[PDB]
Amino acid sequence: STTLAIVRLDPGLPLPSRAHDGDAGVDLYSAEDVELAPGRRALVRTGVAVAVPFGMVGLVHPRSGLATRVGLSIVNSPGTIDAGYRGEIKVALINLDPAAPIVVHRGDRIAQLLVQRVELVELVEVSSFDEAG
Amino acid sequence: TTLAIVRLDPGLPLPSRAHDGDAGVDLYSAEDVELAPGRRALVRTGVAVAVPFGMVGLVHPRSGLATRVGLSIVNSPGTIDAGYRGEIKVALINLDPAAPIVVHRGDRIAQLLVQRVELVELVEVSSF
Amino acid sequence: TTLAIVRLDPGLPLPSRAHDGDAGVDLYSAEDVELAPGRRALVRTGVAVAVPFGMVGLVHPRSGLATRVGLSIVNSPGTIDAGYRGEIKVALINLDPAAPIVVHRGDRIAQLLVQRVELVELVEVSSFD
Amino acid sequence: HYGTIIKTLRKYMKLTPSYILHRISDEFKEKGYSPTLNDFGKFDKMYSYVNKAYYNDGDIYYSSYDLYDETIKLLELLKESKINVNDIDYDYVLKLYKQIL
Amino acid sequence: PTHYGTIIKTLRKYMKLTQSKLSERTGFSQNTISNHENGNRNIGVNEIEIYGKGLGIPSYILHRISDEFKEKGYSPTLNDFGKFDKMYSYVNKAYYNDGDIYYSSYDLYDETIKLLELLKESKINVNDIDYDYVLKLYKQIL
Amino acid sequence: THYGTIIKTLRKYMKLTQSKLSERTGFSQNTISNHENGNRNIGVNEIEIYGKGLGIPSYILHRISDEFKEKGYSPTLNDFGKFDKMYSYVNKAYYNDGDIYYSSYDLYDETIKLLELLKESKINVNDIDYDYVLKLYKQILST
Repeated sequence: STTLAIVRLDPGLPLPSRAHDGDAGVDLYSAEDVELAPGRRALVRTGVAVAVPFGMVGLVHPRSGLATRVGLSIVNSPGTIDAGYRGEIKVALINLDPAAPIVVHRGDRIAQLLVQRVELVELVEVSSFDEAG
Repeated sequence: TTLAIVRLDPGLPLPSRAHDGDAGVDLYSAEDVELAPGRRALVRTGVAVAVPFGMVGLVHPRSGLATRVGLSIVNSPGTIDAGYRGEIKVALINLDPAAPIVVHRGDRIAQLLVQRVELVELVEVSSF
Repeated sequence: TTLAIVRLDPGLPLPSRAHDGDAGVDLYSAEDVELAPGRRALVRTGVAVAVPFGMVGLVHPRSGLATRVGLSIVNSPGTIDAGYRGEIKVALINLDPAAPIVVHRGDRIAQLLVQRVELVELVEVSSFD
Repeated sequence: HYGTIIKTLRKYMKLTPSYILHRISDEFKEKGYSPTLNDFGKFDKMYSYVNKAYYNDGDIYYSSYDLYDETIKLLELLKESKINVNDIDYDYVLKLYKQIL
Repeated sequence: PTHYGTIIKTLRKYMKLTQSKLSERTGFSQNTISNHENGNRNIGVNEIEIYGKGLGIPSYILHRISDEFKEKGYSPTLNDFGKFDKMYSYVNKAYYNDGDIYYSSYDLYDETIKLLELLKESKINVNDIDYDYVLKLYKQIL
Repeated sequence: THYGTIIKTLRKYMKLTQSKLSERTGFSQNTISNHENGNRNIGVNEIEIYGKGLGIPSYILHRISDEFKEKGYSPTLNDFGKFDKMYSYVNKAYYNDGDIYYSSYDLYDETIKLLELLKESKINVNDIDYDYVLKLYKQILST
């Protein structure tokens, strides 16, 4: 019962759909055509921008299909999308296969986006962990 | 709250929380696989879980193997969707430049977490 | 809403949230380490945290260094258990094919998140019904 | 083919996934028509099979790219072998699925 | 060949637990505990999780001990379990209070056996030993 | 440990009185006047408190004290009016531009770097527009 405001910077790309209810997160589409050589990386644009609610965080997870088959992953693998960030969501993909180049077409769903409530804790410095062990 | 498990392979122990408070149970390997430097493989864990609705199963690498032998997961924050009832598999990858990794049956390769995810509804707007 | 942290290195600043709403505080490095292409090292953060019971500490790479020079974490969703009271360390790895990475003392290596994890009780069944 | 997008779907259920709806519109701008819209009865039965296999088989969940695209290739493989959607078994669909995967 | 019945009684007597006292902790009736200990009824895979929480031993240790029976016929760990608990209490303190151990450990059971095998080599007893000395030995294993 | 000067200098910048800050930080005015003068060394937890009080992130105060141990003085604290106008621009760029958010290291360091570029080209921070500084931000982040 929570609404995540999203602006489509690329109207040619479909809105991210959640499909079956209960799925972890919506998948994000690629707006660029990039080819990743074995070992290289690139910052792919998704063409969409979201407004993560306060006290939550947007998380960009790789997709098990592409990761297992061609070996495509994300460098900052638990990608953080801060609540205050309003710019274009980008995905930093990387070709982990030793000698097989990866080709990404426009519109392909490269990664999925999860939103979890993070506990904004307040750090307190202590001499030692007394009252703990 | 509990969580159902089905041991597709009874030869491996049930995943155990061990010390209370730890993030998640560690998952055992059902296969004997050797990862060449750079290569990867999809190891089966011999268990199947029914993540509750509105939550998500997360497969994290173990800091022990990652620091020492350099073993990590390709889709490193491994997602287990709430509706997934199949056998959980882990996509390991030997990130060590030139050291082979050998995984035996029963070796604990990764750990499993369960967290409450906010199932949100996307709403498009003209401009924030 | 309260987390205790001991500075095992008085030189590095205490991690801070800076602007509120950010996912997690960033950790400073206590060592000067250089990662050769493909190599990895366990850099010390010089701090130790007391994760509250029912939560988990999460160490995420910093997107910046990752997109630019290609610095990531081997156990990329690094778990800091609630019962762990030792010095937090980060398992860095150089993913750039042929460019060495140099980390200086005080450099912000990674950020630390604290989320509520559900401590579930596993119960085995013959087959879902 | 925006008008044809919603009205026809009502007739399937005799009523008086948004990503799937956008994919059909991609066929109108590409091939001029929608081969999926006219034979939706065979697609829904196959998409309901492809849905069950992604959520109950590890080899599918950990090796799939696009559920819609996999349903189309499977229907083209069954039309090539001249096999009907009514006389098809879910177990038989799984064997063809793993091959394409 | 599930020797868990022998393992529970041996550990139950180690913990100075009464069959009735263990009965209140696990919820199992005395007879249910008795038939399990006697092998007349096999101990289920979910039941072991409860005897683990009743004896106070992580269930993973019980699987490692039963793995010793299927291998060597007996359990060398179960026979000298007093020395193991004293050594495992050290590896546990080091795993949760030392960065060098927490970020470089595989299996606490296996390393606890290795630490006891190293002390038997130097002919020092596991009770006249200090936590600091085992930690230095622990770091050497990693 | 010259934090005492750092508080009083920034306290005047925020137009906060010693009593009005006492209401936000909960320290007696005598404890404040002892810290702002250097009779009692402000502790580690105090720096976090004051930081929240004066509306300045905690790590910026640690960066200002690092300049005293280095150059003898703090160039950032002296020209703090130019810093606040400059730090407000890098914040908007870091949270509203993908080319910044996904390729930035330290907002503080980049905030000082941009101030040094304008000092070289003799451009003022008050008569400069965000659009031009965003263009320069992309430069120091490329290459």
